[PDB]
Amino acid sequence: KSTTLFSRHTKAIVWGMQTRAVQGMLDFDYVCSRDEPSVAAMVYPFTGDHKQKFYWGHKEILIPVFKNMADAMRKHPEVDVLINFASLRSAYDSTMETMNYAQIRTIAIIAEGIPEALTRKLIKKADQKGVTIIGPATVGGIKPGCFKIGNTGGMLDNILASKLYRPGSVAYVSRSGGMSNELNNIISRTTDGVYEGVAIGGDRYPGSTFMDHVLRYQDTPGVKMIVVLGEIGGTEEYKICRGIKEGRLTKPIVCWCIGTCATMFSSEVQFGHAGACANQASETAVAKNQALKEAGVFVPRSFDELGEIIQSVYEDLVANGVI
Amino acid sequence: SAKAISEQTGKELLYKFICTTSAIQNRFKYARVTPDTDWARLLQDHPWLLSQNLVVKPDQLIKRRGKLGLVGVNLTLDGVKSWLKPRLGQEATVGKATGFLKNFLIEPFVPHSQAEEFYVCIYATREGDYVLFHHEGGVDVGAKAQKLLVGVDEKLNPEDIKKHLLVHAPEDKKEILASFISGLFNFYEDLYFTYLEINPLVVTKDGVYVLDLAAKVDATADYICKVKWGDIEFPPPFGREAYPEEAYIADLDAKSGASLKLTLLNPKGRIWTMVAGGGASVVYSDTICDLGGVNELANYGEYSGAPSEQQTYDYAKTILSLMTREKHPDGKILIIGGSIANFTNVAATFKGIVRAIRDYQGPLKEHEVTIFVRRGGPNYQEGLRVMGEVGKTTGIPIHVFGTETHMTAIVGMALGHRPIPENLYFQ
Ligand SMILES: Nc1ncnc2c1ncn2[C@@H]1O[C@H](COP(=O)(O)OP(=O)(O)O)[C@@H](O)[C@H]1O
Ligand SMILES: *c1nc2c(N)ncnc2n1[C@@H]1O[C@H](CO)[C@@H](O)[C@H]1O
Ligand SMILES: O=C(O)C[C@@](O)(C(=O)O)[C@@H](O)C(=O)O
Ligand SMILES: [Mg+2]
Repeated sequence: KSTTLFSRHTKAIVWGMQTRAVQGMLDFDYVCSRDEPSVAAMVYPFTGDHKQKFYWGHKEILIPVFKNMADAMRKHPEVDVLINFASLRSAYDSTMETMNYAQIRTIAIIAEGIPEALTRKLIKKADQKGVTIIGPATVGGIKPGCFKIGNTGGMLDNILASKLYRPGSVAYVSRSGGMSNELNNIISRTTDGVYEGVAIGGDRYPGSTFMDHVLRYQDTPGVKMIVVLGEIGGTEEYKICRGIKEGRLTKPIVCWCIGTCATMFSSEVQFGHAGACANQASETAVAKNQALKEAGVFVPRSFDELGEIIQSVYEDLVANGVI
Repeated sequence: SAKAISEQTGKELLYKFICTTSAIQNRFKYARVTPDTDWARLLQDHPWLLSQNLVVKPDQLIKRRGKLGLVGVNLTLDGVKSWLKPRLGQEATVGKATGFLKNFLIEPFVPHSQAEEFYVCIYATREGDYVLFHHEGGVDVGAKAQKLLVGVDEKLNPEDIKKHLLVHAPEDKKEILASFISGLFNFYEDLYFTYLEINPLVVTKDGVYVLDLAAKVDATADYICKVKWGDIEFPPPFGREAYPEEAYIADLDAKSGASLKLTLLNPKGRIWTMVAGGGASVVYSDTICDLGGVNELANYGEYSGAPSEQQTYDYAKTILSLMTREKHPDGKILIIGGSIANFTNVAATFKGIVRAIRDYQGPLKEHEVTIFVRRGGPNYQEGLRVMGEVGKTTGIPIHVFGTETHMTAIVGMALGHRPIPENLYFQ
């Protein structure tokens, strides 16, 4: 689909009564020196059209809360992103309805627990309309200097700690939400920091896959290297191997797949993510990591060496003037 | 996640709900037997067990039972009881899993030729559901079956099945095969299956017999499907047993949007984890095992999604109860770890853990439990303080680390590979 999803001018609608996540977005906005809040409005069916207090820096301001999505859309035609905090029961309906509004180009789906058969339908329709789905079951992602999905990256002290208020040159994609904030921390300690990070969520069929974002990153000139935190389950990571073999993927990629421990268990263990289940030998973390390594991907020995190889690749990119 | 169901569960659902023009034979003719069965009562409930010969086989998510000598074919009831004597209640290894054979199924034997065995499978992928058919069903099924992708919004009519899938099928069987498969596919969809395999499906002059069934359903669809699923059960893999702690934690997980998950791998293991986050909990597990400790890893478990202090206390109390059931020469270890949380209130959660440590301080000391903590996220400094504080006020040794330590370093610590750097405490 698209290459750029977010900018410092991106305006979002939040579906749901998530004043903490919205406030945290606005705090991010303010220290990134955005001209305007990234949340134009909130939709909440459980209440009628009203207004919520929020803080823009020290200044109290007002975000409109709408009962109907069609009002929010019509009033705020500048919005091209929706962050859907609808519970699992409602997420399918509201997400289908969002994609009746051509202004929306990206949807984050936060909820865990959406049936896979429904997510596949979401994917068919998103694919139809060119809409980019991040999720489900994800905290979202963060584009330093530009935009933050929901709770991603936590409160200000962490935004400042990991230097997520300006872009570096390292993009990443993760299945894990919590680990995306670890990557934020590792990358910022080993490089000039994150350019863009996306958590695709743990579900069997994520709305956008690893390769979806790896390609976007390959085509973003601000991106000079790419990190992928893969995971046992499915065969997505092999598309990376393909994308290098074909010459489509030229920027250095570091990648590590979690779930190696599953090879050592005498019985199948379902980890926390709904997709983190190998159904054939190739779906194992160990097999995937080994295939990535032979394809030209920079693969550390264990998660423990992850930071070290990132830094290794980054330093060589500086030495040769790519960064 | 998608979760396997027993053959018995799947067959009851199919017998209840499939719509076909086919006469499906032997509906609901199956009996369940365990080491505790009252066979007099069994035969009171299932007089058909005397009416013809039988088949007996374990119903515990074991594949390839025939190749394992675990299918008793064409036996009298007495022949069944003889076949079960060396098996029922016995420990058995399948692949690399070891468990007790404790749950078996008995069904009418169905005479037929090998030409009457058919393979049918339906399984989910991103782009839709594949439907597989082969006119060589059976244990020797071994890129040779007919296979058709049914798209996310596509329908599968008998007419489509004869067209795409039944090309190699006996002409006289096409109509009944097509009807059954269309019905099976409708059943599969309406009840949110993600995998459904019947190998073999038998079709004789008398109709359609379902001799074997393996299936997974998308357990997240309970809210849609509960009326038809009923009190559906999701058995552990062969090789594991179910503990009330797991069912306890699961009940907790079902009440809030917060995730709370526990799997016991080795109750006698000295290495326990209470990690925040799906990915992180995996990673720590990866590390504990990369560092040799797989045989001592007691559990896979993760909380996340901002559990309340109460939810967090009740999780931790379960862990602390399970590692104080039995002492160990070398004591025990607890890895209280996680990434840098995005939004989980570390102070609220660790205050739940502290209070649980406080309640179990006595037992924890008598099992020589040593605790290692690493965590980031909202209010994590106050989180760490209260872990250090309970450590002093109980005598337990708690080693508290922050965003300045690498996430998994604490595991190398807890296992002796590396020294404990006290120059990173609470940082
Ligand atoms: N009720 C039955 N009547 C006749 N043969 C049966 C019956 N159930 C199973 N069989 C035969 O036994 C073989 C093994 O049984 P099956 O239930 O498919 O277990 P598995 O697939 O685990 O080997 C089948 O291929 C079939 O030929
Ligand atoms: C069911 N069938 C039984 C036989 N044959 N032997 C022993 N126990 C049997 N049960 C149990 O009794 C309950 C009904 O009173 C069933 O739910 C089952 O647990
Ligand atoms: O507590 C964590 O470290 C994970 C999480 O609760 C978070 O706060 O970041 C959330 O990301 C999840 O794992 O679902
Ligand atoms: Mg999760």
